Amino acid sequence: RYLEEEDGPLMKTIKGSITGFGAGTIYGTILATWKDVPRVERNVALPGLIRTLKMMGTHGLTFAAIGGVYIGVEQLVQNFRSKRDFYNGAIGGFVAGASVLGYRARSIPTAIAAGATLAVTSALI
Amino acid sequence: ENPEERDRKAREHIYEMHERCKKIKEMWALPIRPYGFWTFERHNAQLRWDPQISQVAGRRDPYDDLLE
Amino acid sequence: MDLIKYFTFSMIIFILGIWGILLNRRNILIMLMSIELMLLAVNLNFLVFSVSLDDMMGQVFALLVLTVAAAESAIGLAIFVITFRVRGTIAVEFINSIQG
Amino acid sequence: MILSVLSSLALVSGLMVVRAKNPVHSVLFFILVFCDTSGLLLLLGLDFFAMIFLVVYIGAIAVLFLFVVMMFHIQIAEIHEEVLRYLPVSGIIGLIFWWEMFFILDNESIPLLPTQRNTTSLRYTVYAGKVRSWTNLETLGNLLYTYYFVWFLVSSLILLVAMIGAIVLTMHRT
Amino acid sequence: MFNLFLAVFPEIFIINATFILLIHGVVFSTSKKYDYPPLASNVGWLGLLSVLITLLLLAAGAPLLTIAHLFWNNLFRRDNFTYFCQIFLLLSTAGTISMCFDFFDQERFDAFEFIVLILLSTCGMLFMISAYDLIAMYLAIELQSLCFYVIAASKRKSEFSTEAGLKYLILGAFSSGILLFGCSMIYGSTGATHFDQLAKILTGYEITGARSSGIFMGILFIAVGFLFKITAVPFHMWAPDIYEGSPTPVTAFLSIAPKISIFANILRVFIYGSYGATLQQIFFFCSIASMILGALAAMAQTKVKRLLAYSSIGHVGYICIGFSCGTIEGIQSLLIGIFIYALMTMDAFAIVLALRQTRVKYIADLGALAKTNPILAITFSITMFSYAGIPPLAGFCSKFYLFFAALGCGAYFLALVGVVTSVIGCFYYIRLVKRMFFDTPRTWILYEPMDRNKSLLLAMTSFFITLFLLYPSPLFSVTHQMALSLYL
Amino acid sequence: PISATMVGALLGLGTQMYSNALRKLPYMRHPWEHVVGMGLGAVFANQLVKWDVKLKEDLDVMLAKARAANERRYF
Amino acid sequence: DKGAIEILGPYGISYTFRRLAERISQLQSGFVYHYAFAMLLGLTLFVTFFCMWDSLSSWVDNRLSFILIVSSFYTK
Amino acid sequence: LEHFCECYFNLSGLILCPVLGSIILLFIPNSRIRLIRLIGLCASLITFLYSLVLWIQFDSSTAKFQFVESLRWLPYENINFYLGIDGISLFFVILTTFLIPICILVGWSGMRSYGKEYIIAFLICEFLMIAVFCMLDLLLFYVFFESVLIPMFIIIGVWGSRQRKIKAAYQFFLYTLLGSLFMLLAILLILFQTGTTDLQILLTTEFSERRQIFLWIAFFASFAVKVPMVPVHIWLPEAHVEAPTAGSVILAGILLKFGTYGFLRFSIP
Ligand SMILES: C[C@@H]1CC[C@@]2(OC1)O[C@H]1C[C@H]3[C@@H]4CC=C5C[C@@H](OCCC(CO[C@H]6O[C@H](CO)[C@@H](O[C@H]7O[C@H](CO)[C@@H](O)[C@H](O)[C@H]7O)[C@H](O)[C@H]6O)CO[C@H]6O[C@H](CO)[C@@H](O[C@H]7O[C@H](CO)[C@@H](O)[C@H](O)[C@H]7O)[C@H](O)[C@H]6O)CC[C@]5(C)[C@H]4CC[C@]3(C)[C@H]1[C@@H]2C
Ligand SMILES: CCCCCCCCCCCCCCCCCC(=O)O[C@@H](COC(=O)CCCCCCCCCCCCCCC)COP(=O)(O)OCC[N+](C)(C)C
Ligand SMILES: CCCCCCCCCCCCCCCCCC(=O)O[C@@H](COC(=O)CCCCCCCCCCCCCCC)COP(=O)(O)OC[C@H](O)CO
Ligand SMILES: CCCCCCCCCCCCCCCCCCCC(=O)O[C@H](COC(=O)CCCCCCCCCCCCCC)COP(=O)(O)OCCN
Ligand SMILES: CCCCCCCCCCCCCCCCCCCC(=O)O[C@H](COC(=O)CCCCCCCCCCCCCC)COP(=O)(O)OCCN
Ligand SMILES: CCCCCCCCCCCCCCCCCCCC(=O)O[C@H](COC(=O)CCCCCCCCCCCCCC)COP(=O)(O)OCCN
Ligand SMILES: COC1=C(OC)C(=O)C(C/C=C(\C)CC/C=C(\C)CC/C=C(/C)CC/C=C(\C)CCC=C(C)C)=C(C)C1=O
Repeated sequence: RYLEEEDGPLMKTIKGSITGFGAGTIYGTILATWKDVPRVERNVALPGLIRTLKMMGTHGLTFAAIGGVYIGVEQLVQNFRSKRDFYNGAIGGFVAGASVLGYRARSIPTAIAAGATLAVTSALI
Repeated sequence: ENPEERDRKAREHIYEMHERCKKIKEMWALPIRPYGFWTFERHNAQLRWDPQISQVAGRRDPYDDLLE
Repeated sequence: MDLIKYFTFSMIIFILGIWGILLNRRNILIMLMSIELMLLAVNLNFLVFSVSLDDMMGQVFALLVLTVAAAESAIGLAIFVITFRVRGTIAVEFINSIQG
Repeated sequence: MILSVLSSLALVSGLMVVRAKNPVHSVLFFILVFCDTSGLLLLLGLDFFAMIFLVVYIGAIAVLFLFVVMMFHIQIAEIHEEVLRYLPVSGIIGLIFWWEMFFILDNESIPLLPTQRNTTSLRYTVYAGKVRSWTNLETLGNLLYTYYFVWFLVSSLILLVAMIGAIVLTMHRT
Repeated sequence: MFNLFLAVFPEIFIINATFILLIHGVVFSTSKKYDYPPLASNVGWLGLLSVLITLLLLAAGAPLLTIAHLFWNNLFRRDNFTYFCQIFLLLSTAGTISMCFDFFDQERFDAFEFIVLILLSTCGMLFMISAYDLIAMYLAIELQSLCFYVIAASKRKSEFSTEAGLKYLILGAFSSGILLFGCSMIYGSTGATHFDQLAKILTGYEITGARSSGIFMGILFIAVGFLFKITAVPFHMWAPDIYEGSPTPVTAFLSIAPKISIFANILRVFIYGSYGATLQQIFFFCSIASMILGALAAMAQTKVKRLLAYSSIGHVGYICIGFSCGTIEGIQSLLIGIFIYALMTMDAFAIVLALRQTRVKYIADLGALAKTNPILAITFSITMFSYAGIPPLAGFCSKFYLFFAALGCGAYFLALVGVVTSVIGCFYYIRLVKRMFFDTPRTWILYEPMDRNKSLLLAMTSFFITLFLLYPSPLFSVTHQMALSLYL
Repeated sequence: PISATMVGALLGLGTQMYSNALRKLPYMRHPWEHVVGMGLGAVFANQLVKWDVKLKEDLDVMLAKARAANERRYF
Repeated sequence: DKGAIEILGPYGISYTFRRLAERISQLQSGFVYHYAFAMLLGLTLFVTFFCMWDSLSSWVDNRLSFILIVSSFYTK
Repeated sequence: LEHFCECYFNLSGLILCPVLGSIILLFIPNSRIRLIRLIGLCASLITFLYSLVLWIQFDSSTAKFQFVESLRWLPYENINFYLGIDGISLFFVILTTFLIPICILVGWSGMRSYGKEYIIAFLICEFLMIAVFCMLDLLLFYVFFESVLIPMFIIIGVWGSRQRKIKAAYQFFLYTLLGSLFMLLAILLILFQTGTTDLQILLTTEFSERRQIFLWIAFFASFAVKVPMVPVHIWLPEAHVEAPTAGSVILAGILLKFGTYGFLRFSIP
């Protein structure tokens, strides 16, 4: 049911970072297009494009961070501990959520909530 | 109530329910897509209609006009 | 290569309609025009397939779809007219009162 | 090559439909798109549909759009907006649609690569179908009113709805 | 020759009666002699009569609707499933019309064309149910849609009604174009549009590696159009705005009949056709999204109409779970859910229309209703508890099946989502009961008593909601019959 | 005992009264309507019982055909 | 009783679901352009996930997919 | 199988008594306060005496269910439901029938403002709770336990003393409904194995240790909320304090017992 792969933990982390950056770029593009432009920018085109690209880059950066740290900690847990379960990956989800989303949110309760939420998701998986 | 009769309908319920528990579960296993449903006559409408219009101008083999 | 070229023509018309929806957030008249462009592209798809497949069904449906396009444009432009009449303007900020 | 010319004209005219600042100009470019479409239809041998696209799309629908848009007298301030900030979202949506949807026929309908040999001699001619050829018009008319008449009548109902709605929504009798 | 048309006697009658009413209305509405009388109620009564006669003709001629099936085969297909679906559609249309007379006379909505457009849309939905080809399906859908566009904008001087119409026409036309594109792709890939031909071509292969991307994307685009029509998330946001901005009788009519017609279409297209697991996954994900979004957004609402719109979105999520699981019991449960939701929606909109005589708008406007009209507050409370799915009310069936399928298809995330969304729904449904029974506002709104039509309809739907589970056998048997008739 | 006629008559009478109450009218405002409602309720309940029997009869044959079609697989 | 259990219970649950319902209601912005954009996005998502997910599995995983979706809730 | 009992006083009539009282009270004008009071009181007292008689004819030697009677639901007879009591449920029926007249008597002085709705709500509660205690079927136990939520919600919200009754009623309803949904999940889990929800059969089927563990957890979810067990007990103080006096009496004296009855009746055996 799972024997179609070649694996490689470093490859896993790199590819996770790349996939996270792609998803974050798309997500930032969507977010930037949904919003309105400031009234003082209605008659000028360039800064709107600049703000959209900045949102793209910021969201690509943060989502790449989550998508890399998640798999990295997951593999660094199932390698040193040398076991396969949902416990490995729940720790990774928690650390990714806490670290990145609390760095962005600048609050510890948000970090704890994000880490707990990311674990229950990866736990279900 | 009468203890003898009360304890006897109690046996009929179980004996009848342990051996009656098989019928309904067979309906739940009935396929929603029957075997060869497209074989059923309702689904072969074109096979019976199209021969009736096979000589209609607009769908004839071109050689039919040369020989008729 | 004929069939791929005829199909990509209609396809560019359809993608142009999609882009017109995407690029016209303050201009809902052009949004209606983009929807017509998509309908034209679908109509062309039916006609090309009819020839390629040597089958008449694509042609009957193309005519009926033209009828639908006509009725759609008539009713849509009536709704545009009454919206404009109520507001005195066609700007999108005056058709955003229903929300939540 | 000829399909390249017509497709290029259609591409530019459609971009003008969706990007012209003045809506009257958009209606006029739309009319150019329908002319190019009619040209393609003539290439397909469908002269009835080629003419009907002129009669209905340009002669009736575009005229309706032009009458309405011209009397609106839209000011550009009411519908202006910069589109430079949409280039990325159009890039992803366009590309995904481009990669999927311009090439959807390729696996099912594989093109015949034109070779350095005259394949025209392998065209087989059946004269039996050429004794009494049918126009596009009469082939369509053989079917609309007899074998598929119900759809014809439902379309009539659709037109009746259009008439009623046009009256009820806009009529102000003097 | 004449006897062939026995298969379309119901439709012929209703179309002819609609023409008669159009002529009657236009001739006498313009009459100086009669001083331009309003004819909305007169034409409404005559059209209710016409709908009931159509129902009689259809129900009493069940075998005759299948006469000359080979001659009619390339136009439509009538069977037991279409029989019962059309009967239910006519019953819903009759109820909706009966709920409109107080609106006609007290608001003074004098336009009789409203009734004519409703009747023509009913004709369109009748043809939708019996459609057996992509072309016929599209044409009937378009007729129905154009009628709705016009009636959504019927208050043509209202900002709200004109906004509703504009949003509806634009988003409806967009979705229809997407669906038509899907139809064109399927035709180009298979050379067929008749449902039988599509079934034969597509069966036995699904995705056998060499899958027709043309067939796969045609199905996807058609599914997108269908999901727009059933107001499934993420193709839903037209529905709350249109429901709120349209005249309330329009909102009541849109909440019921199109769902019946389009679900008949969806069953006969997908269930009877064949791409397979992909499409059931489509409806699975859209069901989950619809349940979650409907619950949360409904919890946000302060106005009655918007609350009911989001409630309907959540319930179509619950219903589509049945389509997703792909079993005879799944189809049966979908039909049971549609029937019960329709009856509950009719009850709720009868109350809403009764309260519109005093311009009910906010949930808080219901304050002290248990004092100013006790039996009305109880009736509305029964509807809310039924919406929440509290047993033994009729609404409990949909919840029971949702969890039955969650443990039948083997889906525990779905069960978790159902539990959470059911609790959220119960909260925002009992908030209304709290407003009518527990609150003590400083200013009360006194409501005018409802007319006889709405009181009778409310009385019957309230007995059904309370007492259905005492005698549910006829619905169960008829829905099992219909589910089976799709394939045999 | 508890026949469909009696249940239907009681439901029809209840329907008329509930309708009167909803309109804030006295329970027995138009009594001939209560009689009409009892009659209609009795008729509707009896017809529903008969229709239920007929529905079960048709479902039986239809399930029989489904079972035969399924059993054709193992031939 | 009135502390952690209330926060990890009715008090906290009511707060978060109120904020979430708040956020979801704002999606219904009243702008017809948002509603069309949503339909286009849903159509694009349909094509992307359900047909163009053949060679993506080499670089992606389902875990990361659902994680990034949930993580989006904690933005700004 | 019709399991009709031979004894004259049976369970169905005791179910029907407060139902008939409620229907009669539906149609009596609120001006006739004395008539409403007396009719409600007398219906409740007759139900209490009926339950006392049921005690009299109890047979204290059998392990079986006594006074077992059956009620058909569909002519197909696949789903048919049974009522019966034993030595674990008898006194709870008696306690319910005894407490309800007490509730009508506590609000005697304020009945002019309470109205017939107060008595009707308490009679409906009585009917539902007696049903719950008398059910030999998991599914019907479910259906009739959830039903009491509606009249209890009304009782707390309408006749509670102060505005905190709003929050109290919301919390009562939502906690109890969450637990009930968990036990619905357990019921369906059981039905998939057995094809039935009849208690007598489930007492004679064998469940795997694994699926026993998981079904027991699902039952515990409902019952621990009902008992209440910590930490899902916090709804109880709010609800039992904000309710009117008779509402508190019914909540503490009967409704609390339903979780322990569920443990005794389904989970332990
Ligand atoms: C009233 C108002 C006013 C406005 C308006 O209406 C409204 O006014 C209306 C007036 C309209 C115009 C009216 C008229 C045309 C001409 C049409 O253009 C004909 C083009 C077609 C016909 O072209 C040839 O057709 C025959 C050859 O095919 C020639 O026959 C020879 O060959 C026979 C066989 O050996 C011998 O037996 C004969 O003896 C021998 O003579 C014939 O002479 C010649 O005409 C199509 O041709 C192409 O198609 C080929 C297939 O795709 C392409 O093949 C290529 O691809 C292949 C792979 O696919 C490869 O294998 C190939 O190697 C590789 O070459 C290639 O590009 C090219 O051939 C283009 C459209 C247009 C401008 C309309 C525009 C719209 C309007 C302005 C309307 C406007 C809207
Ligand atoms: C057990 C079910 C599950 C839980 C759900 C419970 C849902 C209800 C919540 C219970 C809490 C208390 C509810 C209190 C309601 C009782 C009060 C009530 O409804 O009385 C109504 C009575 O409402 C009704 O009309 C109910 C009629 C329903 C009929 C059902 C009976 C069917 C057969 C009976 C046949 C006719 C009568 C036979 C004897 C004459 C009086 O309405 P008003 O608005 O006060 O005045 C009406 C106007 N006028 C008196 C002048 C006519
Ligand atoms: C699945 C097994 C369990 C997993 C582990 C669960 C336990 C881990 C904790 C998970 C929730 C993190 C709690 C974060 C606490 C800080 C949140 C906070 O700031 O408090 C706010 C309250 O928010 C919360 O506490 C959230 C409580 C969440 C509890 C449950 C969430 C919903 C769970 C049910 C939905 C999912 C159900 C299915 C799950 C499988 C109130 O803020 P205030 O207005 O009072 O301002 C002052 C504040 O203190 C700042 O200084
Ligand atoms: C199933 C659960 C248990 C249900 C029990 C059912 C029992 C049977 C029903 C018994 C009915 C008892 C009452 C019978 C006497 C009333 C006779 C009505 C007299 C009448 O002419 O009413 C007219 C109005 O039409 C009307 O008011 C009648 C139309 C009202 C709507 C009725 C349904 C019509 C459409 C069908 C909808 C089906 C929906 C299904 C989805 C005029 O009245 P007026 O003189 O007072 O003046 C009104 C001011 N304009
Ligand atoms: C056999 C018992 C049941 C028989 C019922 C009558 C025969 C069935 C015929 C259909 C009856 C359907 C119900 C008729 C009334 C429907 C609602 C009408 C109410 C309405 O708004 O219009 C009223 C017309 O009166 C009217 O419509 C009633 C006009 C006269 C009928 C009353 C006589 C009924 C005879 C009952 C038995 C007689 C025994 C001797 C044969 C005007 O109201 P309004 O200004 O006149 O006054 C009312 C004081 N609120
Ligand atoms: C291994 C350890 C396991 C431990 C055991 C865990 C078991 C679960 C424990 C937690 C139980 C939570 C039960 C939910 C109770 C919520 C009660 C809140 C209701 C309340 O008091 O006030 C409302 C809150 O506002 C609101 O808006 C509330 C919105 C409704 C929220 C209900 C959401 C519950 C969904 C289920 C979540 C738990 C999932 C469990 C799998 C109304 O206030 P207002 O003033 O704003 O309203 C307008 C007023 N008319
Ligand atoms: C409170 O913070 C904020 C957000 O955050 C909630 C935001 O977003 C935005 C702005 C950006 C938005 C709204 C983009 C989101 C739009 C989308 C995803 C388009 C789709 C439309 C809808 C209604 C979503 C429905 C789709 C669902 C639930 C899933 C799709 C379907 C299936 C899985 C089957 C802003 C300004 C913001 O300040």
